[PDB]
Amino acid sequence: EADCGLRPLFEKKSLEDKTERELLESYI
Amino acid sequence: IVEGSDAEIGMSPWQVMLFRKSPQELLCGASLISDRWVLTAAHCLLYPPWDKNFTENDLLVRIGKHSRTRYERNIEKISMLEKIYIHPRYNWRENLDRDIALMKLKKPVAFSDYIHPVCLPDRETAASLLQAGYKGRVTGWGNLKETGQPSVLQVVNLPIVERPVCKDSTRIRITDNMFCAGYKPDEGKRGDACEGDSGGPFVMKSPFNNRWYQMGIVSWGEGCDRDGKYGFYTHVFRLKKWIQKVIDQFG
Amino acid sequence: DFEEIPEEYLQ
Ligand SMILES: CC(C)[C@@H](NS(=O)(=O)Cc1ccccc1)C(=O)N1CCC[C@H]1C(=O)NCc1cc(Cl)ccc1CN
Ligand SMILES: *[C@@H]1O[C@H](CO)[C@@H](O)[C@H](O)[C@H]1NC(C)=O
Ligand code: NA
Ligand code: NA
Repeated sequence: EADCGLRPLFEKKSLEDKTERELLESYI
Repeated sequence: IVEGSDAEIGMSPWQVMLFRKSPQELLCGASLISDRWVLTAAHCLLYPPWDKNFTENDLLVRIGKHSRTRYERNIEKISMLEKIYIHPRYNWRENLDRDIALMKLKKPVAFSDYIHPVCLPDRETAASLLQAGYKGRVTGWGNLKETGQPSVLQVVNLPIVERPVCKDSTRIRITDNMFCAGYKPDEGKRGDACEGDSGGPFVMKSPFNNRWYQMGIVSWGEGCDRDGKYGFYTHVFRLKKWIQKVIDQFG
Repeated sequence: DFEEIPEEYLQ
């Protein structure tokens, strides 16, 4: 619910996956 | 997934595999949206042209998976279905308009490092992110090419395409309940969903609150990763009112 | 080609 979309092994730990930056860079 | 790569561990903790009881085989992808609800494509459950009409007892849901074929002891969790809900106006006869279904699990699933729900978009997040050029991410265990199969969950990032380009790429009638994504022939890069990825999620990470939202459901494409063709995805926000009605009524 | 799952899920 309130915790949706935050991944335990990534966002919850402030670690980024190898390609999420590609998505951010497209959000112009 | 065609031209994607191996997912990282826990990269897509909302990914769900729809699994046929007998013969034991992959049916489709799906996604976890709460501890008791799973979202998929209607055509994964109902598709008369291929004599497909599954009932609850025909299927299992496998959550927390990475390996396609292995039984991931102590990691994946397997759930039975209480009830399937297909959109009342799902158009299997023509163009897969409103290609969406919900599945309620018999018991709640326990969240873990490998199992966690994705967010569904509100109007504002949908309006901000569903723009041509903006990329989302598609994941699944489907075929690696049109005409083999992956060892582990595959991932590909794909740009949303301008609606007129989507429409001009096909003779099929496109509706507002669909969007398309993929690279153009000129863009050099490629990638697409394929057979077996159906029902899986198209997600985007909001730069406003850093959460992942499921904007689409893998629905259809003419072939897989063909030049000049695109993948078409169910527009989750446009069907959110139905989603809410089902969960509110049967929750 | 799938590994068999615990029978309790098929029961
Ligand atoms: C024309 C669509 C409706 C159909 N295409 S199809 O199965 O590949 C048959 C086909 C092949 C080549 C040229 C024209 C048609 C299709 O995509 N279907 C028919 C029933 C299930 C669904 C599907 O395969 N969805 C998976 C998918 C989803 C996405 Cl987003 C992209 C590609 C694919 C794989 N075709
Ligand atoms: C599919 O299965 C259900 C129940 O078994 C049946 O009532 C229905 O008529 C079948 N065909 C559909 C929904 O198109
Ligand atoms: Na057209
Ligand atoms: Na293409």
